[PDB]
Amino acid sequence: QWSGARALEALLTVAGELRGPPLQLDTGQLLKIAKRGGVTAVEAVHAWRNALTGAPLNLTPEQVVAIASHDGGKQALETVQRLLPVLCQAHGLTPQQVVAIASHDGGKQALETVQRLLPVLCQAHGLTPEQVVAIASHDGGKQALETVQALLPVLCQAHGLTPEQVVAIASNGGGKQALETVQRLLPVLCQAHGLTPQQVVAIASNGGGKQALETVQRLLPVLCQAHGLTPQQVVAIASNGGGKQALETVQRLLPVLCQAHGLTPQQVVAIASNKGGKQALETVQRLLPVLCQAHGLTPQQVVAIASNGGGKQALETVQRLLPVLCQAHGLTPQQVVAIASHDGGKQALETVQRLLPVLCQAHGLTPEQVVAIASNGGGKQALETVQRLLPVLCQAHGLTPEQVVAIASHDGGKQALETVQRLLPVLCQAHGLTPQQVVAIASNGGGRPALESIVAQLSRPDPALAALTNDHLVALACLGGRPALDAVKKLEH
DNA sequence: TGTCCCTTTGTCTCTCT
DNA sequence: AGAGAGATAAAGGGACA
Repeated sequence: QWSGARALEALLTVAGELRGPPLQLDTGQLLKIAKRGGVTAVEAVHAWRNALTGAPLNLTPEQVVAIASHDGGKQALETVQRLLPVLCQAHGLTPQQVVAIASHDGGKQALETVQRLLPVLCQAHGLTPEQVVAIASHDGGKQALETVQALLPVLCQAHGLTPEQVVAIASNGGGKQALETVQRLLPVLCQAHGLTPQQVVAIASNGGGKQALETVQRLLPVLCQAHGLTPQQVVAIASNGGGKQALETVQRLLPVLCQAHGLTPQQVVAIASNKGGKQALETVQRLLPVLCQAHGLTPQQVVAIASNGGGKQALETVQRLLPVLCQAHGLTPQQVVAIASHDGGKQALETVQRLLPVLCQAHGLTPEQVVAIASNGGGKQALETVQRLLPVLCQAHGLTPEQVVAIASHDGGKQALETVQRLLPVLCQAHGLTPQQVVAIASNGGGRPALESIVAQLSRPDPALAALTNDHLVALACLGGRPALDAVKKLEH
């Protein structure tokens, strides 16, 4: 008999139980824990279900699931019930910060290292607890924290990095490797190739930071001679998430894409310059002719779709959905391209296919409005949030559908919609902003934190901003969101 | 296997002008 | 507004006890 059977059965017995109180998990959550934390994590969740749920710790099931669903999840759960009160009461962290540190493979190691090293990192090395938490909150967090403790001086003094730069490099999975590689390659990349430390930090500050730095060292000469690529272009390919894989793929596919399809090197660099850039390039090589036949999509339109994170996913999804969306839903090919040409284009496209009928029919939006909401990063999230929140926003808060669509139609649309739902009443009733002013603040990228900054100034006024009327603060918030408010405070004093 | 650490890819959100 | 940057996450491999 297949040896995995007894454990699978154990897994399923314990799982079915967790569907009960006090966690009541769903198949999705159960699968998630089983898939990364394994049977051991599922059993640990059950055994610890009562101790995590309410007082003392009072963790939500989502938080329990977030902690359990990683390699060593059982170890992280044990450690969180032990160290959460310590970290909150002895170092002044929030439960949310503790849970963030915990929710990665080896979370136990991260938690224990934060407990051990936070004081020396803050006192002796000058970091804030926020910076320590960010460093800790990735797989290998323990290694990154220990490497920051060891290398912070040499990186700032011998190599000229700011502590902020060191923190940014550390704050990725594989942070220890990136830090060590920067220490070794910074003078090589700067002195031999004329890169600024800023460009080096930009290359290093991503997962696979080590790999991207070594690949830039190895490939920069070859790429900047034989392929007429500029150093700026190579840095961009390396620093945008594509890392080592994107660089090696550009070396392979630049001449193929240029010669065979007439793409420009600028176009190839743009396709390369994202997470999964390698995947995007190879998919363009494969799919451009299939999409561009019959005067179908133009090359330019294909390049636009490809030129985002997950470009490969967007491309393949366009190929799948272009005909059904255009025919069955009446969208233009142009509109499909629009929807597809953002990070997560696949998700947005699939969500439009699914929700365009319902938003139009059940909520009285136009297809144009659905497309407008869909055509931003996180479009899927904004579409599903419009579906959920249109009746409460309109019926209870008095907003028009047009205003809801406008809030929804930016990156972070979901966040802006939820925040308006949350804060409209205190902003309007308690502080006399008009709904129109609230909608104006929220109808930009960064809508949510702009609203929260405003609410904060009205609820605990900082004298630094007290010379501005609500109307002026509203104008400021619309102009430049939370950062503009923060910037103005700095100006005051 | 369980746990830890690293790398790649994909998705979402905010900033910066 | 559209590029750049960072946050959050899934999932696979190396390593080792």
